Amino acid sequence: EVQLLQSAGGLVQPGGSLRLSCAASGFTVSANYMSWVRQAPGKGLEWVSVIYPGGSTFYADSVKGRFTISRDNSKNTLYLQMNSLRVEDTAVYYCARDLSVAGAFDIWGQGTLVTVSSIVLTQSPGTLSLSPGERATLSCRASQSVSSSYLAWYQQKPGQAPRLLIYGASSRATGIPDRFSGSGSGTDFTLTISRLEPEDFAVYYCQQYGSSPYTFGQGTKLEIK
Amino acid sequence: FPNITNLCPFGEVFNATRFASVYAWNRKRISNCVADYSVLYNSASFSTFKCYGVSPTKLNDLCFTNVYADSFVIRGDEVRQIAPGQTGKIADYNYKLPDDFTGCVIAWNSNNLDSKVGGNYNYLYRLFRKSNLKPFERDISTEIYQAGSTPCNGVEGFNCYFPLQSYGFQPTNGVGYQPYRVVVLSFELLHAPATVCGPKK
Ligand SMILES: *[C@@H]1O[C@H](CO)[C@@H](O)[C@H](O)[C@H]1NC(C)=O
Repeated sequence: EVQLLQSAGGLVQPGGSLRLSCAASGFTVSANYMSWVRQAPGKGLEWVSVIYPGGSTFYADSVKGRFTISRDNSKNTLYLQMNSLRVEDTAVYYCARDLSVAGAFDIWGQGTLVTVSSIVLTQSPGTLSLSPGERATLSCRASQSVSSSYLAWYQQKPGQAPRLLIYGASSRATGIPDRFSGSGSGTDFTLTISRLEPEDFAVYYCQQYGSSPYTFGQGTKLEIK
Repeated sequence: FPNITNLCPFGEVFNATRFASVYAWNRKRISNCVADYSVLYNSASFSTFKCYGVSPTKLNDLCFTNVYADSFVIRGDEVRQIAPGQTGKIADYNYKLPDDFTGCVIAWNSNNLDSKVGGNYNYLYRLFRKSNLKPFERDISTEIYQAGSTPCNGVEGFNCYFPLQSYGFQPTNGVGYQPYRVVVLSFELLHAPATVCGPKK
């Protein structure tokens, strides 16, 4: 029963100082990769920071220097200090462990919301409103044509945290039903859901890793005609 | 010095046949011979001859006590992490450069010589460790890195993961996904009388 709890639901004054918190529930933070990602509501997800075992820090390309992530083994925490914050920085700040090669972001946190004052990866199909009883196709193309197994898929849920469906586009994660399939190579990948169930109508994202800062898809939502 | 002691085996380092992967980096000490470096800067096949230390022109006027050649097969744009002080997935749990790595670093270009239509699965690289490696050190012990607090007696499962992952190489564009070959020539400063000077008169 791995759990990742967060507590950052507080409004911030202009140029204010905040401190987020991600805990652990059984796995030591000193032996596994950790990552902070931004949900960016109204658009696709994006990357913020990565901490390796050891304690070398990697930050995103858009932001340089100002972000300050810190690791505390004494209290088993993955703190992130938000310094003076500017406009258009309101989003969710998910945190998750990283096993990029073998399982990408298997478990996530819960989420939060921070307010303000007062590789080219694209995914083709779109909404594709359908009905239960058949299959569907979702296509995720890339501009760099990552070779074999550096792309994964995620599933959102209204109000919940993102989940893992398939890692490396070859094998699904544990607990995933056998109704999810994936294939493709070279430039684009295809994913298919067979025998649509009511607990399946959710937004699907395709993410790339093992390269320059990680990028997610814009977002494919499924709806009933 | 006499007329010629012997030709250095240094050419074999550049143009051998079988190379070791990054997890098990191989070394070769160059014994007493007359230094042959004039054939390096004159070759057009080299494109990453950037190195900090002595001048890249007064190579024949050097008398370093002992020289080592280290070889590994790190791939693509991951090469640039080899520098006087860096951190990353390669220079954290693998080949690490100190601030006194006097010498040079050389990169190659990959082709069909080191590739397979089916693919390459005999190349491994460290991905999980617990601390940063000291300079010029290796850690070869691969059972479990113990991500979680649960016992990891040798059963594959949750919180007990393998620390080695195989490279995946396929014929692609090749900008950053080809089996590049990187060697490092490392010099010493003073522990014994100099033996590898390269004058002739
Ligand atoms: C290897 O290649 C180099 C340069 O391409 C060449 O000078 C040399 O003769 C070749 N053979 C050996 C045994 O080094």
